[PDB]
Amino acid sequence: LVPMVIEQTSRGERSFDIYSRLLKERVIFLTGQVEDHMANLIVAQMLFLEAENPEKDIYLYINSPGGVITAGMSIYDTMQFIKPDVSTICMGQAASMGAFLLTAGAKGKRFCLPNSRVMIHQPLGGYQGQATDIEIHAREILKVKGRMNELMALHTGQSLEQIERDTERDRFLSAPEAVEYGLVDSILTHRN
Amino acid sequence: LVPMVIEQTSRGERSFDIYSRLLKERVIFLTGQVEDHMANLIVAQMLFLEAENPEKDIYLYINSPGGVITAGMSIYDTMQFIKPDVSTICMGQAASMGAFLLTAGAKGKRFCLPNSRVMIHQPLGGYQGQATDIEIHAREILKVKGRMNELMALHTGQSLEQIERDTERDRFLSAPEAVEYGLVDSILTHRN
Amino acid sequence: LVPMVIEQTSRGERSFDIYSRLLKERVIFLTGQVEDHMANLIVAQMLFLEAENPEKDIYLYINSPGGVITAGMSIYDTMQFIKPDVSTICMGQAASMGAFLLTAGAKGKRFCLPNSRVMIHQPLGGYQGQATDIEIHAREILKVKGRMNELMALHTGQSLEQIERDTERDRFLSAPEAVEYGLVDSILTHRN
Amino acid sequence: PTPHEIRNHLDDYVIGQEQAKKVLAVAVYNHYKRLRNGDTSNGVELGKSNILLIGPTGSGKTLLAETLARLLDVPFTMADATTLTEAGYVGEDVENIIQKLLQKCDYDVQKAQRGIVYIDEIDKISRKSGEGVQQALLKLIEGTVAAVPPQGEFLQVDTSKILFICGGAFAGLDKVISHRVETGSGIGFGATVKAKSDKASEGELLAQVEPEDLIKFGLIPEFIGRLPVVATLNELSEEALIQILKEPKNALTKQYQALFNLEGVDLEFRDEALDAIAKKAMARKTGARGLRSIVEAALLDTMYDLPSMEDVEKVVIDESVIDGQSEPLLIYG
Amino acid sequence: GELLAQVEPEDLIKFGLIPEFIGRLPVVATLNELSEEALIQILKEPKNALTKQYQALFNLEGVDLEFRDEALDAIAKKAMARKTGARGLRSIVEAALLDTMYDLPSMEDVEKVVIDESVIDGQSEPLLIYG
Ligand SMILES: Nc1ncnc2c1ncn2[C@@H]1O[C@H](COP(=O)(O)OP(=O)(O)OP(O)(O)=S)[C@@H](O)[C@H]1O
Ligand SMILES: [Mg+2]
Repeated sequence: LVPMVIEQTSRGERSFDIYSRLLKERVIFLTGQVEDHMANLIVAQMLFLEAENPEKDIYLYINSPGGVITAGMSIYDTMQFIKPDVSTICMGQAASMGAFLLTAGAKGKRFCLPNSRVMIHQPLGGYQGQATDIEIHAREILKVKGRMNELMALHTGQSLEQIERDTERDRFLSAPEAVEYGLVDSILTHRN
Repeated sequence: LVPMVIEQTSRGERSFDIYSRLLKERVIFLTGQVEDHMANLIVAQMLFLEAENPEKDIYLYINSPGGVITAGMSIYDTMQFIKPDVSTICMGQAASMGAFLLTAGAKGKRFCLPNSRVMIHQPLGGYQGQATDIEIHAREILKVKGRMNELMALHTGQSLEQIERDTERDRFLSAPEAVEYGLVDSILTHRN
Repeated sequence: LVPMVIEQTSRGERSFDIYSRLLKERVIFLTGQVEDHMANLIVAQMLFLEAENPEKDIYLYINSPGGVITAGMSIYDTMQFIKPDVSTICMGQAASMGAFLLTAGAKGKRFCLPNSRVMIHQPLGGYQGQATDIEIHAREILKVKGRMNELMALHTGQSLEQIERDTERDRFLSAPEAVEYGLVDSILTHRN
Repeated sequence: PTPHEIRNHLDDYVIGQEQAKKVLAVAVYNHYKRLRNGDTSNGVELGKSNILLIGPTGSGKTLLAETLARLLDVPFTMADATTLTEAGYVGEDVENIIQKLLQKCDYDVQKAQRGIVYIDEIDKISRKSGEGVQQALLKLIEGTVAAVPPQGEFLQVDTSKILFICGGAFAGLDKVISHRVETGSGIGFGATVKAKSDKASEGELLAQVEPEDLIKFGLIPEFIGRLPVVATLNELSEEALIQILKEPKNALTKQYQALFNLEGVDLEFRDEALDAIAKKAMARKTGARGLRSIVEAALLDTMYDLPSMEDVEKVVIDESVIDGQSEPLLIYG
Repeated sequence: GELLAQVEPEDLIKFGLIPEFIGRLPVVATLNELSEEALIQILKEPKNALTKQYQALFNLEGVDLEFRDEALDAIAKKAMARKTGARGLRSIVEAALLDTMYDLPSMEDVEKVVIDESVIDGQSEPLLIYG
C-alpha cells in the first residue's frame, strides 16, 4: 500500500501518493535491482523535471545492490545530458551499478548517509556456445570493463591503474572511506 | 481490503484509508520483514512529515521480526537526520533490525506495550566462492557487527563489552526487562 | 508504481502518469523483449500521434535486447507508412530487433547515447517435425534473413555483401562505431 | 493629429514596443476620427474598434493606454477584472467606473462618449464564475444603453461611442502558440527546452497569435469577436530596462537629478551604475515597477543627509555604491 | 514587521482600495511593531507614561510606589506576547496592581509599595512597608 498525501494549494486540495509528492519537488527514487523496466522509468522522470525547470537541481537516491549493466548506462547518459545537475545521495547501500551512479553525480553535490555502504566490483557476465561466439562475447565484456574503469577515475579523480586494481574483487568502503576515495564529497549526518 | 475512513473538515468531506488517516497525524507503520522496498517507503514518509512541520514529533510503530540489515540502516540515518524527534513504540514484537530501530528513537520518548517482546542478536550473513572473496566478505560482516554494537551502547547506555557478550546469541527480553536494559524508557499500559 | 504528474493548463489541473505525459509530446517507449502484445501497443501510439498532427516528428526510444522478428516487422512498416518522420534514439542497448529498428528511422534524425551499444545478428529460429515440414521452415527463415539484410543496407548505406558477412555472428559496436557503420547519424552527449 | 504625429509623441514617454505602438496608434486614430464625424453625412454607420493588449506582466501595457490618453484631453479610467466586476452578486459592475470617467469631464455625457475605459487582468476571468463574467461583459463591450442611472433626473448613456481596451498578462499563452505553429516536443532528448534565464523569444512568438489560440485559452468566441484589433508586447530584456532609466523623458534618473538641482547639488549616474540596478531588478521579477523603489532606496541614505550637509557642490553615485560596498562620493566645493 | 516592509500595489487593490488610489500615494511609510527594548523606553521616558500615571493615582491617599528595573523589562515582554502594541502595557500593569488597589485604601498605616518581577509574574504578592 502506498499512502496518499494531500498538498494544500490556492487552487484547492490535490490528491497525490508518497512517491508522487516527492517527485513534484524534483526527487527521484532508485530502489530494487537495476533492470530495463525500472531504468526506463527513472529516465522518464529526469526528462520531465528538465522540461519543467532546466535549472533546478534534480535529486536521486540510490539504494540498490545493482543489476544489468546495460540498463544502468542509460541512466548515466541521461544524468550527463540534461542541463540540470543531478545530486545523488546514497541511502542504505550502493553496490555494482549503484556505486557507479553514486559517483556519476555533479561534482560537489554528491552525499551519503553516515551508515551508508558502497561496494565496487568488475563487470559480471558469461556466455555459452561455440568457440567463435565465446571469443566475441569475451571481448565485449572486456571492453565494457575498460570503459567503466575510465569513467570511475574521471569522477573520483583516482588514476586508471588504481581503479583497475581495486575492481579486481569486491571492495567494501564505509561512508568515511568513500569521501577519501572520491566516490562522494561529504556526509550528511544531521540537518543544520 | 483497507477500510476507507472519512475526515470531517471545513472544506468538506475527504476520502482517506486507515493508513493514510493516521499518516496525516504524523504516524508511520513498520510491518513485515525489512527490505529495500518497504524501507524506502518509510524513509519517504519521514521526509514528507518533516517538510510539513519540522517540530512536531513523528511516531513510528515497530512490529516485525527483522530483515535486511542494509535496508534498516537507511531508516536509522533518516531518524537521526530529520530535526523532528522520532518516537518509536514497540507493538507485538521487535527482533533483529526491529530491536535496533526501537532503541534508535529520541531519548525519553521510547515506549513499548506491556506484552511486547524485543530480541537482539548478532548480524547474520554468508558468502560462497573463492577463498579470497570469502575473506573479504568475512571482514565486511565483522565490521558491521562492531558498528551495530557501538550504536546500541550509545542509546541503551550500556558498556560496549556488555553489548557484545549479550549479542553472541539470541536474547529474549520482556517489556519490563527492556526498560532496565535501556532499549526503552517506559511502558504504556493504560491511557491516563 | 508509476508516478502521477500534473500538467498546468488554462482549463485546469490534469491527471497524467509519467509515460502518458511524455506521450502527449509525441514520445514513445520501447522497453522489454519484443512480442505481439507490446508491439501492437507501440503501433497504436504511432497511429494516434499521426492523426493529431501528421507533420510533427514522433520520437521513439529503443531499449531492449530484441524479441520476435515477426512482431518487430509490424513496427517497422508503421514507421515507414505514417507521414511523420520517426526519430529513433538508442538508450542502454539495442540488439537483435532493437538494432534493426534503430537504423529504420528517418535519415538524418537517428541518434544514440554516448554509452549506448548496438548488436546485430542473423535471424534465429528452429522447427521440429517431418522432413518435408523442416524443409519448408528452413526456406522461410532463409527468406527472412535475406529481406532483413537488404533493408539494413538501405539505411546504413553499406553493400549487401558487407551486411551478410557481418551478420553471420553477433557483432558488438559502440556508439562511435555505429555512426561510421551507418546505423545512426550522430551522438547526443550533452544538450546545447 | 495623424498617426505619425501620435507615434512621435508617445515614443518619448515610453520606449520599446515598436510593433505595439504602430497598431495602437492606428486604432486610436481610426476610432477618434470617426467620433469627430458626428454629422455622419454618409448613411453608413461608424462602428467602434475595440483594442486588445497581450503581453507579459510588467511590460507596460497599462502605461501605454494611460500615456496615450494623456496626449489627448479626453478622460481615461481603469478597472480590474480580478474582482469579477458585474451588476450583481458576482461583483461590482464597472458601470460605476464609467460614471467616474463622466465626472472627470465636468460631468458632461457628451464628452464622456470619448472615453478610453481600460480593463486590466482580463486574462484572469478565462473559462475553466469565470465564464459568467465574460458573458455579462459581451454586451457592455458593444453598444448598450443600459447602465447605472446617473444622479445628475436619471439618464441612460450608451456604451457604443466609448472606446474599450481590454488587456491582460496572459499566462501560458506562449505554450499554446508554440504547439500550433512551432514544431518539436517539449519533453525528451530532441525536445527544444527553452532556457528560463536565456533565449527570451516569448515576445516574438506572441506576434503570431490568432483568434484560435484565444479560444483554447478559455475566452469564449463571443468575447474574442468583440475585440477585432489585437496587439502584442515583447518582454523587456536586461538592456531594455537600462534604456528606460535615461531615454524616457520622465525617467527615474531625470526626476531625482532634477529634485537635487533645486538645492544646487547635481547628481550624475554613470553607465556602470545603471546596468547594476537593472541586473538586480530582473532577479526581483518586479520589472520596471520595482526600478523606482530600488533606485530610491539606494540614494535614500544620502538624500536625507544631503540638505543638512554643508559645502556640497555635486554628488555622484558609483557602481560599488549600489552593491553597498561604499557610499556616494561627494566633491567638496 | 518584515512582511509590511515589502509591499506591492496588487496587495492593496486586493484588499479593497481602488487601483487609482494606490497610484496617487507614491510614498508608503511602513511602520513596525514596537520591540521589547522600545516598550520599556515608552514605559518610562514619556512624560505621560502609564508607570507615572499610577504613581500619581496613589498619591491621592498619600501612598507612592516604585517599579524595579527588573520588573520593567518583564512587563514589556508580556505586552509583546499580547500583540496589542503600547495599549497592552496599560492592561498588564492594571491586572498586576488590581489587588493592590483593591485593599490598599482599606488598609491603614501604609507608607510605600515595592513591586518587582516576581510580584508582577504572580509568584508573590506586592511588598508593602508600614509607616
Ligand atoms: N515601457 C515602459 N516604459 C517606461 N516605464 C515602464 C514601461 N513598462 C513598464 N513601466 C513601468 O512599470 C510600471 C508597471 O508596468 P505596468 O505594465 O503598467 O503594470 P501593470 O500593467 O499594472 O501590471 P498588471 O497587468 O496590473 S499585473 C509602470 O507603471 C511604469 O512605471
Ligand atoms: Mg496593469
